[PDB]
Amino acid sequence: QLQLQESGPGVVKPSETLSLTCTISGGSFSTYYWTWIRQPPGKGLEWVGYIGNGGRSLNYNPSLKSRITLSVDASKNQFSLKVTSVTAADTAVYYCGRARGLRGNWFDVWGPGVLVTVSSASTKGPSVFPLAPSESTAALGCLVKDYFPEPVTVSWNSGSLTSGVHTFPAVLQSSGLYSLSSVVTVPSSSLGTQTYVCNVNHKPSNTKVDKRVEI
Amino acid sequence: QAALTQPPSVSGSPGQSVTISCTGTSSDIGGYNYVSWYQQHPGKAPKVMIYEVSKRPSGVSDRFSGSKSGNIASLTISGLQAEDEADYYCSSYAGSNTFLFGGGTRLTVLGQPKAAPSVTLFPPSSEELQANKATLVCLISDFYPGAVEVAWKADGSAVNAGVETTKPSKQSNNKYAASSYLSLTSDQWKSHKSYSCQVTHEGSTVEKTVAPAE
Amino acid sequence: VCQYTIQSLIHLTGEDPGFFNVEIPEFPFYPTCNVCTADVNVTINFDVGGKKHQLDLDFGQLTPHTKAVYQPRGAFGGSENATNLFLLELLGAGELALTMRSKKLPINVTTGEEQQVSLESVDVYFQDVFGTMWCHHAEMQNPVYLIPETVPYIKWDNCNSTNITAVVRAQGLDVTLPLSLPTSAQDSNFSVKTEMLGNEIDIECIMEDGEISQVLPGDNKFNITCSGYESHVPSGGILTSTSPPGTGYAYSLRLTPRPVSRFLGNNSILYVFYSGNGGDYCIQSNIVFSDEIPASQDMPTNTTDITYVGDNATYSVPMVTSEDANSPNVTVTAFWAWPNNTETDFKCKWTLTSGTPSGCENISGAFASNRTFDITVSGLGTAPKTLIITRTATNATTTTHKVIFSKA
Ligand SMILES: *[C@@H]1O[C@H](CO[C@@H]2O[C@@H](C)[C@@H](O)[C@@H](O)[C@@H]2O)[C@@H](O)[C@H](O)[C@H]1NC(C)=O
Ligand SMILES: *[C@@H]1O[C@H](CO)[C@@H](O)[C@H](O)[C@H]1NC(C)=O
Ligand SMILES: *[C@@H]1O[C@H](CO)[C@@H](O)[C@H](O)[C@H]1NC(C)=O
Ligand SMILES: *[C@@H]1O[C@H](CO)[C@@H](O)[C@H](O)[C@H]1NC(C)=O
Ligand SMILES: *[C@@H]1O[C@H](CO)[C@@H](O)[C@H](O)[C@H]1NC(C)=O
Ligand SMILES: *[C@@H]1O[C@H](CO)[C@@H](O)[C@H](O)[C@H]1NC(C)=O
Ligand SMILES: *[C@@H]1O[C@H](CO)[C@@H](O)[C@H](O)[C@H]1NC(C)=O
Ligand SMILES: *[C@@H]1O[C@H](CO)[C@@H](O)[C@H](O)[C@H]1NC(C)=O
Ligand SMILES: *[C@@H]1O[C@H](CO)[C@@H](O)[C@H](O)[C@H]1NC(C)=O
Ligand SMILES: *[C@@H]1O[C@H](CO)[C@@H](O)[C@H](O)[C@H]1NC(C)=O
Repeated sequence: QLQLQESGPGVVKPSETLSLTCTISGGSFSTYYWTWIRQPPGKGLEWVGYIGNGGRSLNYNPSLKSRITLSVDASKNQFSLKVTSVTAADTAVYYCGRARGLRGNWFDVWGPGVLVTVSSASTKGPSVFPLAPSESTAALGCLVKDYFPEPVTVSWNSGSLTSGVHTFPAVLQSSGLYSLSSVVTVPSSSLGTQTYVCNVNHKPSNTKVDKRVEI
Repeated sequence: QAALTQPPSVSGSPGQSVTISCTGTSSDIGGYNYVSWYQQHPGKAPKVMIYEVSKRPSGVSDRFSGSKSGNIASLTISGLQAEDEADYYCSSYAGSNTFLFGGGTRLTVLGQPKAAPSVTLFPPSSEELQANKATLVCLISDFYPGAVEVAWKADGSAVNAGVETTKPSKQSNNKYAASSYLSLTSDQWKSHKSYSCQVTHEGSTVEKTVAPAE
Repeated sequence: VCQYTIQSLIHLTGEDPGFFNVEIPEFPFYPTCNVCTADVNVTINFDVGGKKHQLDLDFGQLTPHTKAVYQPRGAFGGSENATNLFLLELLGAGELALTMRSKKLPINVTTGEEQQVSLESVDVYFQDVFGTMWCHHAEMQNPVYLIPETVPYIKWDNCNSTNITAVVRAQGLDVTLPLSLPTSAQDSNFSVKTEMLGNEIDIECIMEDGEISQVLPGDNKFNITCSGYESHVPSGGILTSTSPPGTGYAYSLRLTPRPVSRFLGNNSILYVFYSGNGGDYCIQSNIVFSDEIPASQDMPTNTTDITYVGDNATYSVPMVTSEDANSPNVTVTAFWAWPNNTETDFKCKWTLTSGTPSGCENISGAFASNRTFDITVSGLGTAPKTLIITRTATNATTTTHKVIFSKA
């Protein structure tokens, strides 16, 4: 099945150029249109543009036309979006999608979306601490502390531990930094035998850390 | 964001039919047959329910139907289920290979049961205490009325300084989650006998306590 | 004053490409008749901000044996030079189509308001040589507002040219394009999209299924969906793979997009964009519109032989497939093959409650119980003669019989 994956920088300085690419797997560009959609946090959707007819059709949102460039690199199964002269008005989750049907009116497959933050403030990578806790089930967790650029992803046991995992939305401190926590509920018997490791990813600061959470 | 016009919110009871309007012009909605409707659950990408005014992709139930009359498009959801709680967006072609989106409509399903929060309190980790810091983490989950009050205590007495609490956020099961953090120095942590996180919800309280003792 | 009326629904797919099209398939075009004509008048019912406005066009007399494309001879309530926006074309096999350019308003309206007008329905009036008045009411199931202008000039930059010219006959395009792909048929996912550009018209066609996915040896037929008002004959495509070196893999791509209007103009452009996944390729070709008459405008017939003795012969006309007993109106007509005088040769017409008209010679007709119609002819000579009998009912399908009477 077609799968799409956006990839960007995380944080873009004001008045610089925002550069994003979407990677295609399980399918080809073929005769479809390929589109970008964005959504500011807590706001509605906005159409950015799409590219079709083998790159012969470049159609952009008329309110963003002069700042937008779409391109396709078929040899890498990627297409890209560039946004110049950026401001905080361009802070948003960006989605790439397949647009099918007449005129590409039907956006049938979407990527998961990538958050891009426009800020002149210095980025800050987090410190990660384990949250160790008779009871039938027990809770373990990881604390992701004092990072400025918002998007932080936590997975457990390399992403194989899915059920019982809840990653909480981050708190915004008065300093302007974020902290969040991710916890997993496991049966207490499994705690003695199985080790639990949280994987923390903060793309803005290129941070990848694994923490063992041991009783 | 230049947009089409939708009501900010609609509501319905399970088993009822709910209709969401989307008003455009003769240049977008009344000028073409390219109206789409999207469903968006919290933290997820939008999902197409309807395209080309009334056509349903494979896999989406026939409880979802779309129609158009003049410059007004409508999405109707019959047999409403708690799973249908989400934001709904219309979109339409606007000529010259351009598209406009509606402002979005938040759908609420009424009559959902009250749910008490689940509270977990974590003490500072050994690693952080070695950095001379101590933050207590209070995690609150699975409360349906999406409002909560958090109060911290130290040795039974109220604590105000160093408390940071999030607004509630909607979960996948339509319940809500929140967290509260009490940031202390390692010296403050070791100079008290206990700390507590008390969570109030719909007139009820749930309290959790940690102690520096082993 | 309609003896028989037929209802139909017009569906718009996607967007109006610059012309409106409606098909009328049920009017009688009698076979073996050089002198058979029809009087045709058409009313277009427009909605203008909730207020209704009629437009009447007169198309004169159809002469199918000599003319297949008709411009209206007169218009009432029309904007000036509006008659120019309409065409009536015969499609063959008893069918015809009505076309309207949709990027210019055919009715004068206030500039300030009424700017957006929508077509609500089309009424078509058809009177044959027997004097029967046929009516067709076609209602717009999903209308859009008519938007004048909006016609940017479009050209695609990198498309390999083909000396192949696509010819359109009776609104239908038919072209075969040889092509080469690096992918074998077994390991290929094939997709194609087309675009037709000319004058004020821009048509797009796609595969609603996206791609053929695995291609098979031999013929691979697939549907294509084009923007605009859809014909009852679906548009199609066929990808043909050769049977199993360093050479590429050869294919033939045949495309038959069905509603293509000569309003596009001679030497409009067909763009074909296709892809074979194991890249992208674009081919462009010119399109021309045949002016030839179909020469097969006759409606479908049922030919049967009747052997007689003496100078009297009988034939029983069965009920129409859709017709049932107690049908409110049944009409049966008859005339000898290749008539030459419209004033006398078309006098034999029977309704349920009319009897044999005084002007019908050597033929008698009567409805038996179960609604079978019995014809008797009493003047037959020795040479064979062919009788054309047409039967219709209110909600049923008109059916024509060719009956050959032969002496034993
Ligand atoms: C058709 O109508 C004729 C009179 O009006 C003409 O046709 C209408 C529809 C308008 O186009 C108007 O401008 C034309 O002048 C009649 O003379 C003719 O007999 C009618 N034919 C029938 C019986 O349908
Ligand atoms: C029968 O034909 C007449 C015209 O001769 C028409 O007015 C009438 O509506 C027809 N009957 C029905 C039930 O359609
Ligand atoms: C204006 O509209 C009326 C509608 O009845 C029409 O008869 C008349 O010819 C029109 N005039 C012009 C110049 O279009
Ligand atoms: C109609 O055609 C005639 C041709 O002589 C032209 O003079 C006139 O200006 C045209 N009017 C419109 C409304 O196009
Ligand atoms: C065309 O559409 C029909 C009905 O959806 C389908 O059965 C057929 O496979 C399609 N293509 C061909 C080969 O006719
Ligand atoms: C033209 O034909 C060549 C044949 O190798 C092909 O590689 C190229 O993609 C084609 N280009 C277009 C626009 O069809
Ligand atoms: C193109 O040539 C002339 C000019 O329109 C026309 O008679 C003909 O029918 C058109 N197409 C062809 C070659 O059939
Ligand atoms: C053709 O006419 C004959 C003679 O009435 C009849 O028996 C037969 O059913 C008819 N067939 C069709 C297909 O109309
Ligand atoms: C039609 O032709 C016949 C001979 O084929 C002739 O006798 C007759 O006069 C013609 N019809 C009329 C009434 O002119
Ligand atoms: C209907 O009546 C006709 C005339 O008598 C007869 O030839 C025919 O067999 C009958 N058919 C039925 C089905 O009754």
